[PDB]
Amino acid sequence: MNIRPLHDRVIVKRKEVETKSAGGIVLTGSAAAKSTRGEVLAVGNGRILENGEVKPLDVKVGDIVIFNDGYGVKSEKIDNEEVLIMSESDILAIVEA
Amino acid sequence: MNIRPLHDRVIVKRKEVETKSAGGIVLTGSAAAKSTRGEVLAVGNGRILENGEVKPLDVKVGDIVIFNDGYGVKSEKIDNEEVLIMSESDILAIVEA
Amino acid sequence: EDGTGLQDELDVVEGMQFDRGYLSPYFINKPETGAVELESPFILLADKKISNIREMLPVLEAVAKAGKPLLIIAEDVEGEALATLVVNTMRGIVKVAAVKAPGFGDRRKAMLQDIATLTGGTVISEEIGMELEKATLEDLGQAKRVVINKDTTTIIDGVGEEAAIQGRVAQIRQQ
Amino acid sequence: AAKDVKFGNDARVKMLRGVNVLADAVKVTLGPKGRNVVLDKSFGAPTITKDGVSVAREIELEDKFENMGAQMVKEVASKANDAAGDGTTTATVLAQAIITEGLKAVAAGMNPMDLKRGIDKAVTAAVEELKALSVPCSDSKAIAQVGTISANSDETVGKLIAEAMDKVGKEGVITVEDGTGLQDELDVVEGMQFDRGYLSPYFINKPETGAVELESPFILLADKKISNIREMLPVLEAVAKAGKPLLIIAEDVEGEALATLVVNTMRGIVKVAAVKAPGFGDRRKAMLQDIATLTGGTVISEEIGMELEKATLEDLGQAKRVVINKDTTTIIDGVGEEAAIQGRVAQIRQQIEEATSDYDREKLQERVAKLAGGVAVIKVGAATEVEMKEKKARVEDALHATRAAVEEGVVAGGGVALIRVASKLADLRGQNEDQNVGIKVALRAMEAPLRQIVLNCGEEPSVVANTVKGGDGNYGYNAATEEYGNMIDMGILDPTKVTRSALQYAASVAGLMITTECMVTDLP
Ligand SMILES: Nc1ncnc2c1ncn2[C@@H]1O[C@H](COP(=O)(O)OP(=O)(O)O)[C@@H](O)[C@H]1O
Ligand SMILES: [Mg+2]
Repeated sequence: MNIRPLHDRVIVKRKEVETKSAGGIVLTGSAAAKSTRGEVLAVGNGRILENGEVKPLDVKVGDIVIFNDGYGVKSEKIDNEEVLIMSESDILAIVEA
Repeated sequence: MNIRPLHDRVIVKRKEVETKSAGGIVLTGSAAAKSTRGEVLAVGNGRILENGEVKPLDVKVGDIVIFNDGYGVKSEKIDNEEVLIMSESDILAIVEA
Repeated sequence: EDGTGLQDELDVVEGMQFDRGYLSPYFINKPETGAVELESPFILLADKKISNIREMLPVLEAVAKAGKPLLIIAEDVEGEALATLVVNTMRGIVKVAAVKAPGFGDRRKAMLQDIATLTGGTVISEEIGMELEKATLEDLGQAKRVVINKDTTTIIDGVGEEAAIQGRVAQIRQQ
Repeated sequence: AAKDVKFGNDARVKMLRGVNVLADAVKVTLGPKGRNVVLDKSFGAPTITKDGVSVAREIELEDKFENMGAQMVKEVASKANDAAGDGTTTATVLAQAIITEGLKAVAAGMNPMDLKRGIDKAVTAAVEELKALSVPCSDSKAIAQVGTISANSDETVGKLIAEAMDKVGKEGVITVEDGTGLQDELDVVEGMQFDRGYLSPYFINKPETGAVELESPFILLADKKISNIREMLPVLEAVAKAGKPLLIIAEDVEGEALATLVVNTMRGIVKVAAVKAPGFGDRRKAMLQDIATLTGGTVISEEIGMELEKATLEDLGQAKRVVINKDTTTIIDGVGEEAAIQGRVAQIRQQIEEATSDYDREKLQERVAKLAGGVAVIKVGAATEVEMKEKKARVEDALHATRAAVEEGVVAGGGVALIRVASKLADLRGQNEDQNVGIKVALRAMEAPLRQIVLNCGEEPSVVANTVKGGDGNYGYNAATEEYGNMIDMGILDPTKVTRSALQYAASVAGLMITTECMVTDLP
């Protein structure tokens, strides 16, 4: 069983936290920090604000994005995995290539 | 006595808290934690804002949903049962299949 | 020591033993007196207090897969972990008991490596490249049996190699 | 700091004199004709007692060396009390005779270390003999005789104690309290009882005195206090459904639970009373498992796998009825299987066999008595508070003596058993002559308890002893009736344990004490 987002909400998951490749060869240990990188597992219907025309989200499913981990970011457990739920506005950038 | 919600208000009920089946066969005793999953008992007329039309909620009765438990979520006792009242906006996701 | 009776008595202790009690009075494997006997248990050594931070499940569930008892060594264990533990043990899902480390930071930390090496286990270095759930069942040490009472914990025989045993002793020469 | 030192005979003479003062004070309280000793206190009214151990504790000497002698002999009196709680005066007398003779041997130029070995070896032989002479104490009359003899031949004391041990049982708990009246009274309690009152004065079932009697009640055991956590209603309701009374045990119940509860009980909806657990958390939690098992109930494991709502009606324990008042809660009989009751008792066996002994066993046995045995309380009568102290003290000594006699048996009294065993050991010798003399010294010291009894009676100690020695078996002189006959017939019994302990403790201190060459003490 998978997850269906409720309009304008985007379901994403984080990559790795403070991966040991920073600065080059050197391994830098975890200093109690988190990562802003993630992928879009699911896409909501869109923004329902202002009644007319429900606008689709710019982000397609399977994308790799950079986002602002603010209050609007929620945590859910799906099929024993960790996922994040936030609006389109929270996502700041897209990593393409 | 089944409640009739007033526009943009959705009545849902919470499911079991920290169910004894996570990580495998390990039983994790409850340590004062709570769960965001529930079913939609009732659907209001829709969202009134901006007059021109009343937009129906993108949800239907009996669905299994994921929602953000916050201040906007209210608790009432129905037929000696627990029911939560929140807006469409507060419901983060839809669980299908 | 002062004897209770009017007669002189001699006591001999075999293997590794220390003055530690069990944090879970509820889990008694068989004999009364709070006595716990774990048969071919896995031994865990850790550098931190365990309370609300439950996340160590894949390590604990791995033990469940084995069907063997787990011995836990750490700075402390509180009721949250113990509560889940007591019920798990009661239904036979896992036979696990937890005890507190030797006592003082430079004391207990120093004595942990030898316990781990003796049993063939790995000490969880919170300080170093290790985390609470980062550590496989491989890491846990093995012993044929352990005797636990309210005041003391004893390991019958951890399974470890003589070269490691002698080696720990060899580094002790400076000590 | 700076020290005053004495060597050899000067040291021993000072030590001896100190010992003699301690022992002389102790001796006057030994026997049926023994006389009281009054201890002064600046705090209030002075205490008068015939108990040798209490008198020994209070004796300290102005001469620093003499005090040292008295302090060392003080321990034998005190140690004997720890073992059996009786025969402390007798033990002191043996120390008096052993020490004086031992020092005399030391004066002769003999090696005291060897003398000590002779004494110690003689003691070991004497102990073995006592076990053979010891006969079982099982009948009520014999138990009464030891109680009566212990309490300075008070017949009423022995009579009442015998009734209580039989009644409460072998593992039962017996205590003594002061009396409102001038007469002695025995109180016996059966079933499970504890010193817990009711949180709701309002709920009184029938008799007034804060008295609550519930018929076929359900018992609730919990590990938490109920303030605003009134929720548990389906449990309470299940009981309302049952139509039976509810008894509640938990850390605390607040007025919020009580307020709703009071209205519920008054109009007839439910009859429910709540009382706070035994007292201290480790202690209350420890006693909760037995209460639940005894009544067939389940202890709520807030800590383990249980919640406030979660708990079925069947979980609650069942009892025929309970009695509650402001100070105490009692259960007539919880319904539990005999095997489970016995089983809690069985796990208690580790608890009984505990290194702690003092305190742990007394409380432990009380739990055990409540679980299967009975509990008895004795009240002591007397016109004045000081008389009450003497009377009550002796009753306790008899209580300890009966406990000792039951477990280890009894031997003939009047000091006859020690003198009789001495004749048997006339054949004991060791490694060298000094040891032989030491052995001989101990045999002579054995005689002293017998003669002190006679001495306190105003009669020739030596003349009575010659006839007693002349006699056979249990034959002896009864100081109270002032005539010869069978001591057992007389009703004068000495528990084997007190007699054995007195000799052993007296000799162990005496052996080391006689070997002292140099003494060190602070200057005047
Ligand atoms: N009526 C009696 N006749 C002969 N001997 C007695 C009599 N009463 C007590 N005794 C003996 O003298 C001892 C001392 O009595 P007691 O005051 O109880 O001293 P403890 O305090 O026992 O040294 C007893 O243990 C017993 O052997
Ligand atoms: Mg006495």
